[PDB]
This record gives sequence, structure tokens and C-alpha cells, in this order.
Amino acid sequence: MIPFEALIPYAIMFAGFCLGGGVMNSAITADITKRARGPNQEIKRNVGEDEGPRNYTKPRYNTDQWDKYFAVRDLRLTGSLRGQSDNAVAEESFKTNSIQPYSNTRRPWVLRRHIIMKNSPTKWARKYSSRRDEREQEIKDDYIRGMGE
Amino acid sequence: SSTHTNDSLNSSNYVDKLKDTHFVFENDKLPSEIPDVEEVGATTAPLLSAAYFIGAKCQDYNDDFMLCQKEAKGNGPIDCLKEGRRVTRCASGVLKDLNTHCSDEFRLHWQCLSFSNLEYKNCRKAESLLNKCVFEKMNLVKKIPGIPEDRQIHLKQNPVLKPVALHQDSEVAFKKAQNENSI
Amino acid sequence: PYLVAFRPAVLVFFFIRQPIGAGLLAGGFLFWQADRHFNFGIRDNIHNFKQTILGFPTQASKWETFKQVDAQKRAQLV
Amino acid sequence: MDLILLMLVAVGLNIIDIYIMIEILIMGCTVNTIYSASLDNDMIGLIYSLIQIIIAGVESAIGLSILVNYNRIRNSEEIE
Amino acid sequence: MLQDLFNNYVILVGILGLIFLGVNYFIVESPRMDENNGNISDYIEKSGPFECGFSSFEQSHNPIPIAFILV
Amino acid sequence: QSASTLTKEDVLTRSVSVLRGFEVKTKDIDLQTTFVQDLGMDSLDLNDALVALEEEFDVVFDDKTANEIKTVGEVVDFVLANYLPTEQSINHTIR
Amino acid sequence: APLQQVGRHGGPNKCFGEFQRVVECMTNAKHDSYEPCNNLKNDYLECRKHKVERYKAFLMQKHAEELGKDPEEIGAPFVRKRRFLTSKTLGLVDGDDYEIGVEKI
Amino acid sequence: MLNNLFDFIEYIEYWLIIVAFVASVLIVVAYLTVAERKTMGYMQRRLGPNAVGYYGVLMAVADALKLLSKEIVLPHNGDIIYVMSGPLISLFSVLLSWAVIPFGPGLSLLDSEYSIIYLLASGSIGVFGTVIVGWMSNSKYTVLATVRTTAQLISYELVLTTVVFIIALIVSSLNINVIIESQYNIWYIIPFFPLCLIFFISALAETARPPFDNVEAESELVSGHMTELSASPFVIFFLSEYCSMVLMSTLTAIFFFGGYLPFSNTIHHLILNLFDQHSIYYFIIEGILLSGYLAIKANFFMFSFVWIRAAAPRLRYDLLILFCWYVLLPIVFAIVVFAPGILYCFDALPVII
Amino acid sequence: MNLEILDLSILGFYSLISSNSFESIAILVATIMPVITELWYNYSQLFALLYTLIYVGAVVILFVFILSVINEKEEYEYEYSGLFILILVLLLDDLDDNESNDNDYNNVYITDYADWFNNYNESDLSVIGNLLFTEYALLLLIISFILLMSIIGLILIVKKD
Ligand SMILES: CCCCCCCCCCCCCCCCCC(=O)OC[C@H](COP(=O)(O)OCCN)OC(=O)CCCCCCCCCCCCCCCCC
Ligand SMILES: CCCCCCCCCCCCCCCCCC(=O)OC[C@H](COP(=O)(O)OCCN)OC(=O)CCCCCCCCCCCCCCCCC
Repeated sequence: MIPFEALIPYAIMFAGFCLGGGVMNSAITADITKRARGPNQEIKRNVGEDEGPRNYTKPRYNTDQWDKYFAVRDLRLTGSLRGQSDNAVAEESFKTNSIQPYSNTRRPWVLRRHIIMKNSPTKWARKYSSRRDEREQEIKDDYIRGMGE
Repeated sequence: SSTHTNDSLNSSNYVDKLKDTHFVFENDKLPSEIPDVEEVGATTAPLLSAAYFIGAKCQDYNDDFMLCQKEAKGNGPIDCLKEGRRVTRCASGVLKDLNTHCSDEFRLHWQCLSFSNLEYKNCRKAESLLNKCVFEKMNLVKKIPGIPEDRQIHLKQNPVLKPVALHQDSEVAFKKAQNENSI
Repeated sequence: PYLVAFRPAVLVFFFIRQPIGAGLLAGGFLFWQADRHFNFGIRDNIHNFKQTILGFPTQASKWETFKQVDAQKRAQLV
Repeated sequence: MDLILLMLVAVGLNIIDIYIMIEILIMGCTVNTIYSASLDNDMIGLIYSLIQIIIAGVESAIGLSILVNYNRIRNSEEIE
Repeated sequence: MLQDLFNNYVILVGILGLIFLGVNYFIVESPRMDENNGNISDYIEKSGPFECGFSSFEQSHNPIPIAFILV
Repeated sequence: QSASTLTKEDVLTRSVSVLRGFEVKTKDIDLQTTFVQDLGMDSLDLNDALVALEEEFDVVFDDKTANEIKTVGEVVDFVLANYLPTEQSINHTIR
Repeated sequence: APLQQVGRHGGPNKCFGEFQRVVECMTNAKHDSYEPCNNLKNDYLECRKHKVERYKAFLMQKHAEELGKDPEEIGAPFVRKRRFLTSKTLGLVDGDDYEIGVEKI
Repeated sequence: MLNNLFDFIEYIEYWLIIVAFVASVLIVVAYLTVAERKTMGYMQRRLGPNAVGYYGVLMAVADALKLLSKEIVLPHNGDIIYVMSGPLISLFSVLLSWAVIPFGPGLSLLDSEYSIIYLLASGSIGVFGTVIVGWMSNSKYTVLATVRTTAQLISYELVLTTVVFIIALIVSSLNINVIIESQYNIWYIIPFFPLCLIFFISALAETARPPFDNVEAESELVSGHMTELSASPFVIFFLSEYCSMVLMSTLTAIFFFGGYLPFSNTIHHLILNLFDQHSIYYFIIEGILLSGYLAIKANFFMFSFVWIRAAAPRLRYDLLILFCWYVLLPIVFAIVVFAPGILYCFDALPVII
Repeated sequence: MNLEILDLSILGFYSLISSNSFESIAILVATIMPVITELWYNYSQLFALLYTLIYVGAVVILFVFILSVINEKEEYEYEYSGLFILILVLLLDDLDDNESNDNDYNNVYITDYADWFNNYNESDLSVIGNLLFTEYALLLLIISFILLMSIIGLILIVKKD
């Protein structure tokens, strides 16, 4: 005697996992495929008559630094981080569209604003003593003074 | 490896906000004294599909470019511009040949890689058709150095690790070659 | 990434428990964000004053060194 | 504001509050080490950072045990 | 590896937790709609601690010996 | 730290002040002032004064001493000999 | 000789070569004093902090301010939002200004 | 409209994916409470909830809605911090842990090579939420639960962490999705059957589930740390505890039963061959199958969570402390040496591919 | 808008007004959380998770010690402070937040140029383990030696017999 009423909550829980899996597997795959079609919305949305059957690109996982370089390189070639192109020669725009991230190298905010963490003999010297900065400014001053020769 | 760096795109815009990252463009080309070259236009999937064909065709130019780097004693980027352009043209020629002789087999392979997380183990059926077509039309053979010829993983008959989901286009093309080519 | 989820709860509970104390801290936080966003330069002036009074090399001090070098080099050439 | 020793007010008036202050102070050095190592792309500094975390954890255990036994001695009659 | 999707989830989780409290605060009927015993801050017989019926000594800040402190 | 800081004059001064909050016969109280005769205290009045003196100095008279004490001076002597400061927590002393 | 300045992938990082050349100069027997190795030490410290190069950038920015030059006329174009690295900015032929997808690669 | 709507949806598409993901987890957690009562009922020869919604399908809704319409008991209205700080920390800890659970290949909100560390680290934060309730509290039963809660953490945390590290050591990876894919040929239940039992025991201890239900023992500490909680604080703690039960049941399916990998490879191919890979319907079915494989394995251990409750009496917490340190820790530490010795002997040290 | 500033300001405000020992251990948690989150972004995700894995376990052991020592002292002890002076103290500390006085190092941004020479890419944790178990194996063994000393040390200090 199998009690089917006890199995009803498990069937709903089974559908709960399927709801997440069905939406995530399909919506994410469709979004990647749509953005790989071209650089403009008229190609991503509208499907051409002569275009073949749609080939879908599945989500990428277990990546490394090389995949980060590839994603940026694909962006500069197709307008998408996972764009598709097997052309032998790139466009002229690819030569000068390189992206170089420039950012500050300052210490974390917690290191310089915590009421306790920011206090140490060396941090006080960096913050309040000019002994280090006066000596290092000599190197900067030597650069300009050594130009005329 | 997803470690944040100052050399490429980070994981999220919150990292950019904390770093105050500026994505800087340059509108200047290379100076005219450096001869111009045509950059490779293949994305990640086609490059991984043709990786062993570029190596086979352009092995001497790959080694010469890399030997220039080691013998430049730190001045590699500037001195080895001439050797760099040889590799770019040779690699472009391989991709051009793949689009004129094996376009159907080539496109079947790297579209499988895009379908299967760019893993070689999940596209053996498409790769085998591509490898056969390239050899019969370009006399280029995939080879994995350092191991005996019969112990190459891409030639293994019964691999332990196999793709979870079959690629339908690869399955249909593989059957079309089994019955016809091997009567 | 835990502070991202925690921040809405602590901020709301901060004002609910100490609305005046939270208002002063939030008001002080927003004032210094407006000063930096609108380039009013209030914090920059305090930093310049601190470096000048403590003997540090300041932005104007570094620039004056360049002017002295530039004047000297120009005189040498001419 | 640091030179007037403002941090001496932020520390509570209990023995365990002194322990918390030491953990925060040591944690500041480790954060600085991670900051320098990440910029330099130097895994040696990250090795140092990991060592500082492990060593500081050992220090907390030893200090707590002394404080546990110190509290035990006062409430040690246990005649009941 | 892109984590913008992860960041949105963390933001939603933090907001989701406040919704449960906000819904409960805005759904319960006012005390005047109930027996009208006033605010909970005045109903000391309700806000007091639970001791199975009988009030006992108040030992909130008494020391608690721990037999597994070494573990 | 944990030591008595009392003096014979301060203890006597505070003992007189406590005893003047009652309905004693005389306000002139010294070491030789007796509870039963000079102050006119009965059984319960005397015990009320003794407990009141206990509250001031944070001391507890024992049964034998309380049942045999006669003069204020004996109360002063008991407080000086037996008073101790209450033990503080670990944080009060070492911090 | 212990390894120093190891990159995140087990090999030498950007500034190991500068450090290696400093060690070779200091341990070379032909030198009488450490003066010839002084320039190599500066390069290694410049590799990590770039303090001299940042100072050079400070002078150029300050010099342009007194000349009235607009920063956007002599600087380099940049984008602050990664989702707005559009194909129009990248110069693609059919490039659109619609935002790029950076949620899930 | 039209054009301005067909890109607005694309702009908000990934928020719908997360909202659907949140609903997917909540539905399982909501009906786990109903499933547990139904499962125990038939084992106890009762019926369980069948009169709140058609055959009891609305039982979870009624319990949540009724508690959300309950007065919040606190010394003052401004004391909303005290009785809400605990449950919110516990709820946020378990919800953030679900970010690294992949329902399919790459179908996780957070993908990283340190997903294993993030999983264990996030779960440890939830312990801090439980101890917050005993904040110099005047309730003696709340205080006793906090002492027991800390004691249980010392028991399972070392054992649970080391077992997960052995599985990571076998694959030489701290990425959950890589661990799942590494089980294509063998499920880790077969080589590490002792570890699966140990992991499940630690999972019971972590969630304070019987036979390790010393924190919320009704016959010992009336309700434990929740004796002073009502309305929303009770719901959030109740939700967080059952969210951990689903999460630990899903983790057991991932570490030892291949996660989302199909039970039969042949059956998986046949079903997907009925659908065209050039249409989205294939990937809708594929997500249902892969998560369905995970759901079946996860539902079995959620059944097992209920199963052990209805079959075993409660064990004293001091006996649990001796159980983990004298028995579990020596066994797991023995395996963490045994496994590398086997792999090195046969030239099978793991690498990431 | 750097919201890390607001969180630290709130944390600093409660540090000056914390009275009992429970509020002090809450300060510790309110300190590690900004550290972990600021590490999770920007610099190092690996050590953000390592901080959570190790320090959260230490917090619970710290908390359970407090329950055995609280002795009513701070539940009735008075504090005076003053709202105006507390805000003034925090405002002045907010004025100076420049930990370094190298203006060029703080105001000029830098970039790095990535290279393809590292075809073998692995996580930083694997490189740390590669060096820690081979190059600096002595440090690892001495750390285990220190851990052994702590285990013996805890028993002799705490155990009555
Ligand atoms: C925006 C506001 C920012 C304010 C930042 C400072 C906050 C208030 C703190 C009070 C200032 C005292 C500390 C000043 C920096 C430390 C002293 C120093 O390094 O010298 C700086 C100052 C001027 O230096 P200057 O000669 O002009 O330039 C350097 C050229 N090589 O030389 C000085 O004369 C500074 C005054 C130092 C002499 C008086 C203090 C010493 C005598 C009293 C000691 C009292 C405490 C004793 C503790 C002893 C403990 C061992
Ligand atoms: C995370 C979401 C759920 C928690 C939200 C709770 C918000 C309350 C404030 C969170 C902490 C912010 C930073 C403050 C440091 C801790 C100070 C503290 O003791 O808690 C503040 C709370 C306010 O009550 P109040 O009466 O004003 O203070 C006592 C005055 N004698 O006084 C109390 O003692 C009540 C303590 C209740 C339990 C709080 C335990 C610590 C919670 C830390 C989790 C968040 C991590 C920090 C995030 C912000 C960082 C600045």
C-alpha cells in the first residue's frame, strides 16, 4: 500500500527544483546566444530569412585568467563577451579598440578609517612623519634635474 | 582562477567602483615605420578548434618568435615585431584554409565547443570528422608531443569521461560518415 | 560580500533605535560625499594644510621645485 | 586624532575587550600584507598573510585559556 | 568569471529579509482592533520572561559555568 | 586594593548619625553610650538599630555578638575588626 | 637562494626580473663597491610603486593646467561603466549604443 | 511600446531569473514542512496535514500567513533589533549559501574556484545568528540553548569541514561544479560510503535535527532559543532551519551522488533526442531533467531527514561531543591520509581539467 | 558613493559608546564583516573567505567565554559621555583619512599589461600550497609545532588535575 497523499508534497518539491532548473538553463542560454549574433539590436532580435538554424551557446564555468583575456578580446571583435566569429582577418576597428583598466592602488577603507585598526607605530609614521616622504621626494626631484645634463 | 588584477576585466562592477577603474582607449595607431599586419579575427571557440592545426602548420614560426623573445634579453616586445607578424599571417592562413576546404567540419567543431563549455572531451565526434577532413585536404595532423602515438587522448576509443549531453548535429554528421565513408 | 546583504538591515535598525544619532552620522557621511562629488575641495584643503604644517612635501611644494628647475634650466640654455 | 591616543577610548573597560583590541590590531597588519601582495602579484606575501592568520589564532586560544583559568580560580570553592 | 548576477542575488536576499518583518508589521491588526490592552511596551505581564508559569530569581547577568570549556 | 580603609573616628561619627535617625532618648552619643539605659532601647528597638548599623558599614553581626553587645563602643570595635571590602569582578582590579 | 616575487601562477611576476638583476649585480665578484648596482635598485622599486612615473604624470597634468589646455582634448578617452563598453565605442561597423551583457558570461 | 518593451525585458531579464531562483528554493522549503509532517504521520500510522488546502497543499501557506499576522512580543517597540538580529543573520547565511549550488552545468549564481570555502564559510555565519538570541537574556531556557548550540558547533564543524576537504582533495578542486562533473564515471558514495554517513551525521548536528536536537528539545528546554520568539522572528528562524535541511540534503546529493548527473546515461540521451537542439524547448527540458536528477537525490535525503527523526531517540549533547572527537575525528583524519596514499601509489594524483 | 565610509562611521560610533562585554564582541563581528566584504571585492576573494572560515569559529568560542564571566558590573554602571562631544570626536577623526602622504601614489592610476605566457593557469591557493609545502616547508612544520604546543598549553592551564 503506497500512500499517494504523502507523496504529493514531494512531487511539488520536485517541481520546485525543476522550476529553477528549467528557467535558468533556458533563459541564460538564450541570452548568451542572442547577444552573440551581432553588435546591434536589429540583428540580436530580428532573425534573417537566409540565416540557418540557431546554435545555442551554453553558460561557461570553471574559467581562468586566459578566459578573462578571451572574453575581452571577443568583446572587441563582436560586441559580446562570448561572441562568435571564425573570420581569418579581423576588422580595422580591432586594431585601436583595446581596453586598458586604470585604477587606484590605495589601501582598503577599513585600514585607514577603523577607530582601532589604523593605529600602529609604522602607520603613524606614514601618516604624521615626513621622514619617509622627504627622502623619497629626492628621487622624484632627481628625475627632472637630470634632464639637461 | 578568478583573481582580481589591474590588467583585465574584474569580476563585478563593485570591484570597479572600489578601484575607480577607468577603461581607457587609445585612438592612435602604430607608427608608419612599423609595417601593418592583418589581425586574426577568430573568437575563442574557433581558435581552440584550430589550435593544433596552427601549431602543426606554423611550428617553425612559433618557435622562431618565441626564440626571439628569449634571446632579446628583456627587449622582446620591440625587437621581435618582425617575427610576430610572421606568426599572425601564418595563423591567419590556416583559418583561411579552414574556411575554404573544411568550413562545414570546422564550424561543426567549434560550435560544439560553444555548446559544451569549450571542453575537448565533449566534442570527439565533431573533432574526428574535422581531423580527417584537414588531413585529406591540408596534410596537417593533430599531434600531442611527449607521449607515444597510440596513447593520445583524442584517439582513445573508450574514454572514461564522456559528455553528459550529446550534440545532435555532431551525432547526425558522425552517422552520415560511418555508413557512407566506411561502407 | 556579507555586508551587502547586512547593510539594509543595520541601517534601518539604526534609525529605528537611534534616529537622531543615525541622522548626524548619515548627514556627516553625505556632506563629505557631496564635497568629493561636487569638487568643493574642502577635504583637499585640510589635507594640504596638514602636509604644510607637518613639514610634508605638498602639491605646491613639489610644483615650486619644478619651477625652480625650469627657471634654472632655461637660464642655462640661454 | 591618532596622536592624542583616541583609540584608548574605543577599547571597552573589560579584560576581554583588550583581547578584542589585539585581534583587530593584528588583523590590520594582515590586511596590509594582503594589500601589498595583491598589488605586487606576489604569492610570498600571501604566504605571510596566511601565517599571520594561523599564528594570531594560536595567540587567542592561549590568552583565552589563561583568562578562563583566572576566572575559574575566583569561583573555585565549589563546596556545593 | 563574472559576478554581477551574484551581486544582484545578495542585494535581493538582504531586501527579502526586511520584507518578512515589514509585512508582519503592516499586516497585524492594531491593538485597538484587538482586545485593546495597549502597547506591548506597557503590557509587562506579556513582555516578561517565560519561566513555565512561576516567576523566579532574575539571573540574567550571573556567571554560567561551562563543563566543556576545554573542548 | 582589598583592605579596610576605616578609622575609629569615622566609624564612630557614622554610628552616631545612624542612631540619631531613631527615637533615642539622648542625642549625645559616644563610645560609652549604652543602648538599653542611655538610649532607652527595648528588645526590638535595639535589633532595629543593629540591623541599621549593619546596612551602613556592610557588615553582619553574628548571633553571639548581637545578643551580648551593650555599648556603642563595642559596635565600633566590631566594625573595625571585621569590615572587609566586597570582592570586585576581574575587570575592576586588573584593567 | 629563496624565491621572491612569485606570480599568481607559480612563475616570476612582473618585477622578478628587476629583482634578479639586482641580486646578480650585488653578488658579482668583479664589482668593488655597490655603487654600480644603485641604478638597478631604483628600477626594481620603480617596477612595484611607479612613484617616479606617477610624479611625471603629476607634472604633465599641472603643466597643462597653467597652459589652459582642456583635459579632454589632450587626454585619453575612457569609460567608467563596464556595461557601457558598447560596440559603438569599440568602433564596430554596425556598432550600436545598447549596453553589453556583463551579468553572466 | 513594442520596441521599448522588447529591450526593457532584456534589461530586467536577469532579475526575473534570480526571483525565479528564489521562488524555486522557497517552494521546496515550504513543502518540506508539509512533507515532513506527512512522512512522519504515515510512519506513525496517522495521516498528517490533509485538511488545509486540497489534500493539504496549502498547509505551508496557512502556517506562514497566520504567524505573519501575529503580535511581535518584545520589551519595547524600539527593541526590534534584539529579537530580529538573530534570525536575520541565520536566514541570510543559508540563503547566500544557495548561490554556489549548481542546478546544472554552470547554472549557479556564483561560480568560483573557491566555492567550497564560500559554502563552509557562509554556513558558519549562521551559528552566530543562533547565539545572538541569548544576549544577556532574562529567559533561562534561552540561555541554556545558547550553551548547547556552541557545544554542538564544536562537535560537527571540525568533522563536517574535513569530510568536504577529502572530496575536494580527491578532485584537487574547491569548485562545486567541478566536483559534480568529476563523478561522471563513479559516484563518490561507493568509494567513500563511510564519509557519506559521517557527512549526514554532521549535517544532522549542524541543523540541530534529531537525534541531535538538543538546542530545541521540547522535553528539555521547552523551545530552546525560540521560546521567547513569536510572529516574524519565529518564522525567519523556522525558515532558516528548514532552508538548511534542504541545503544539506542537496549537498549530500552533490558530494556523493553526482549532483545533477543522470541516473542512467542511456535514458538521458533518449529523452533529449525527442527535442530539437535548435529550439529553446530542448533547454527547457534539459534544465528540468538535470534539476530533476538533483531533486530526486535531494528529496531522498530530505526524506531521510524525516526518516531518522521518526526512528531514533534524542542523544545528549555531552555524548555528542565525545562522539565526534573520539570517533568521527580520528576516522576522518585517517581517511585524509589514506586517500593520498592510494592516489600516489597508482600514479593518479588529481588535476583540474 | 563609497558606502564603506558610512559602515565604518557607524562602527566607530558604537565603539566609543560600548559598555558591556557583549557589545564588545559585537564590535569584533562588526569589524571582520567590513574587512571580509572589502577583501571580497577589489584585492583578494581568497582571503575574504579564509577570514570568514577561521575568525567566525573564533567568535563563537569567544562568545561562549563571555557567558561564564559576566558579573552584573556593566548592567548598572553609569556612563556620561554626551551626544555632542561624541559626534565632535568622530567628526575630527573623519577629517584626516589619508594613511599615506605620497600624493602622486594616491592620485595617479596605474595599469598592468597581461601576457599569454602563462598557459598553465591555476588559482592563487594552489601556488601558495606549492611554495608552502616545498619552498617553505620548514615554516609549515614549525607552525604545526606551535599548534602542538598550544594543545599541550591549553590542557595544562585549564585542567584542574
Ligand atoms: C589638519 C590638522 C592636522 C594636525 C595633525 C597633528 C594633530 C595634532 C598633533 C599635535 C602635533 C604634534 C605632532 C606633529 C608631528 C610630529 C612632530 C614632527 O614630526 O615635526 C613636525 C613639526 C614641523 O616639522 P618641520 O620642521 O616644520 O618640517 C620637517 C623638516 N624636516 O614639528 C613640530 O614642532 C610639531 C610639534 C612637535 C613638538 C611639540 C610636541 C613635543 C613636545 C610635547 C610632547 C608632549 C607629549 C609627550 C609624549 C612623550 C611620550 C614618550
Ligand atoms: C545583520 C542584519 C541583522 C542584524 C541587524 C542588527 C542591527 C544592529 C546594529 C548592528 C551592528 C552595527 C555596528 C554596531 C556595532 C555593535 C554595537 C552594538 O552593540 O549593537 C548595536 C545595538 C543598538 O542598540 P543600542 O541601545 O543603541 O546600543 C546599546 C547602547 N548602550 O545594541 C545592541 O547591543 C543590540 C545588539 C543586537 C545583536 C547585534 C549583534 C551584532 C550584529 C552584527 C551583524 C552585522 C555586522 C556589522 C554590519 C555593520 C558594520 C558597521
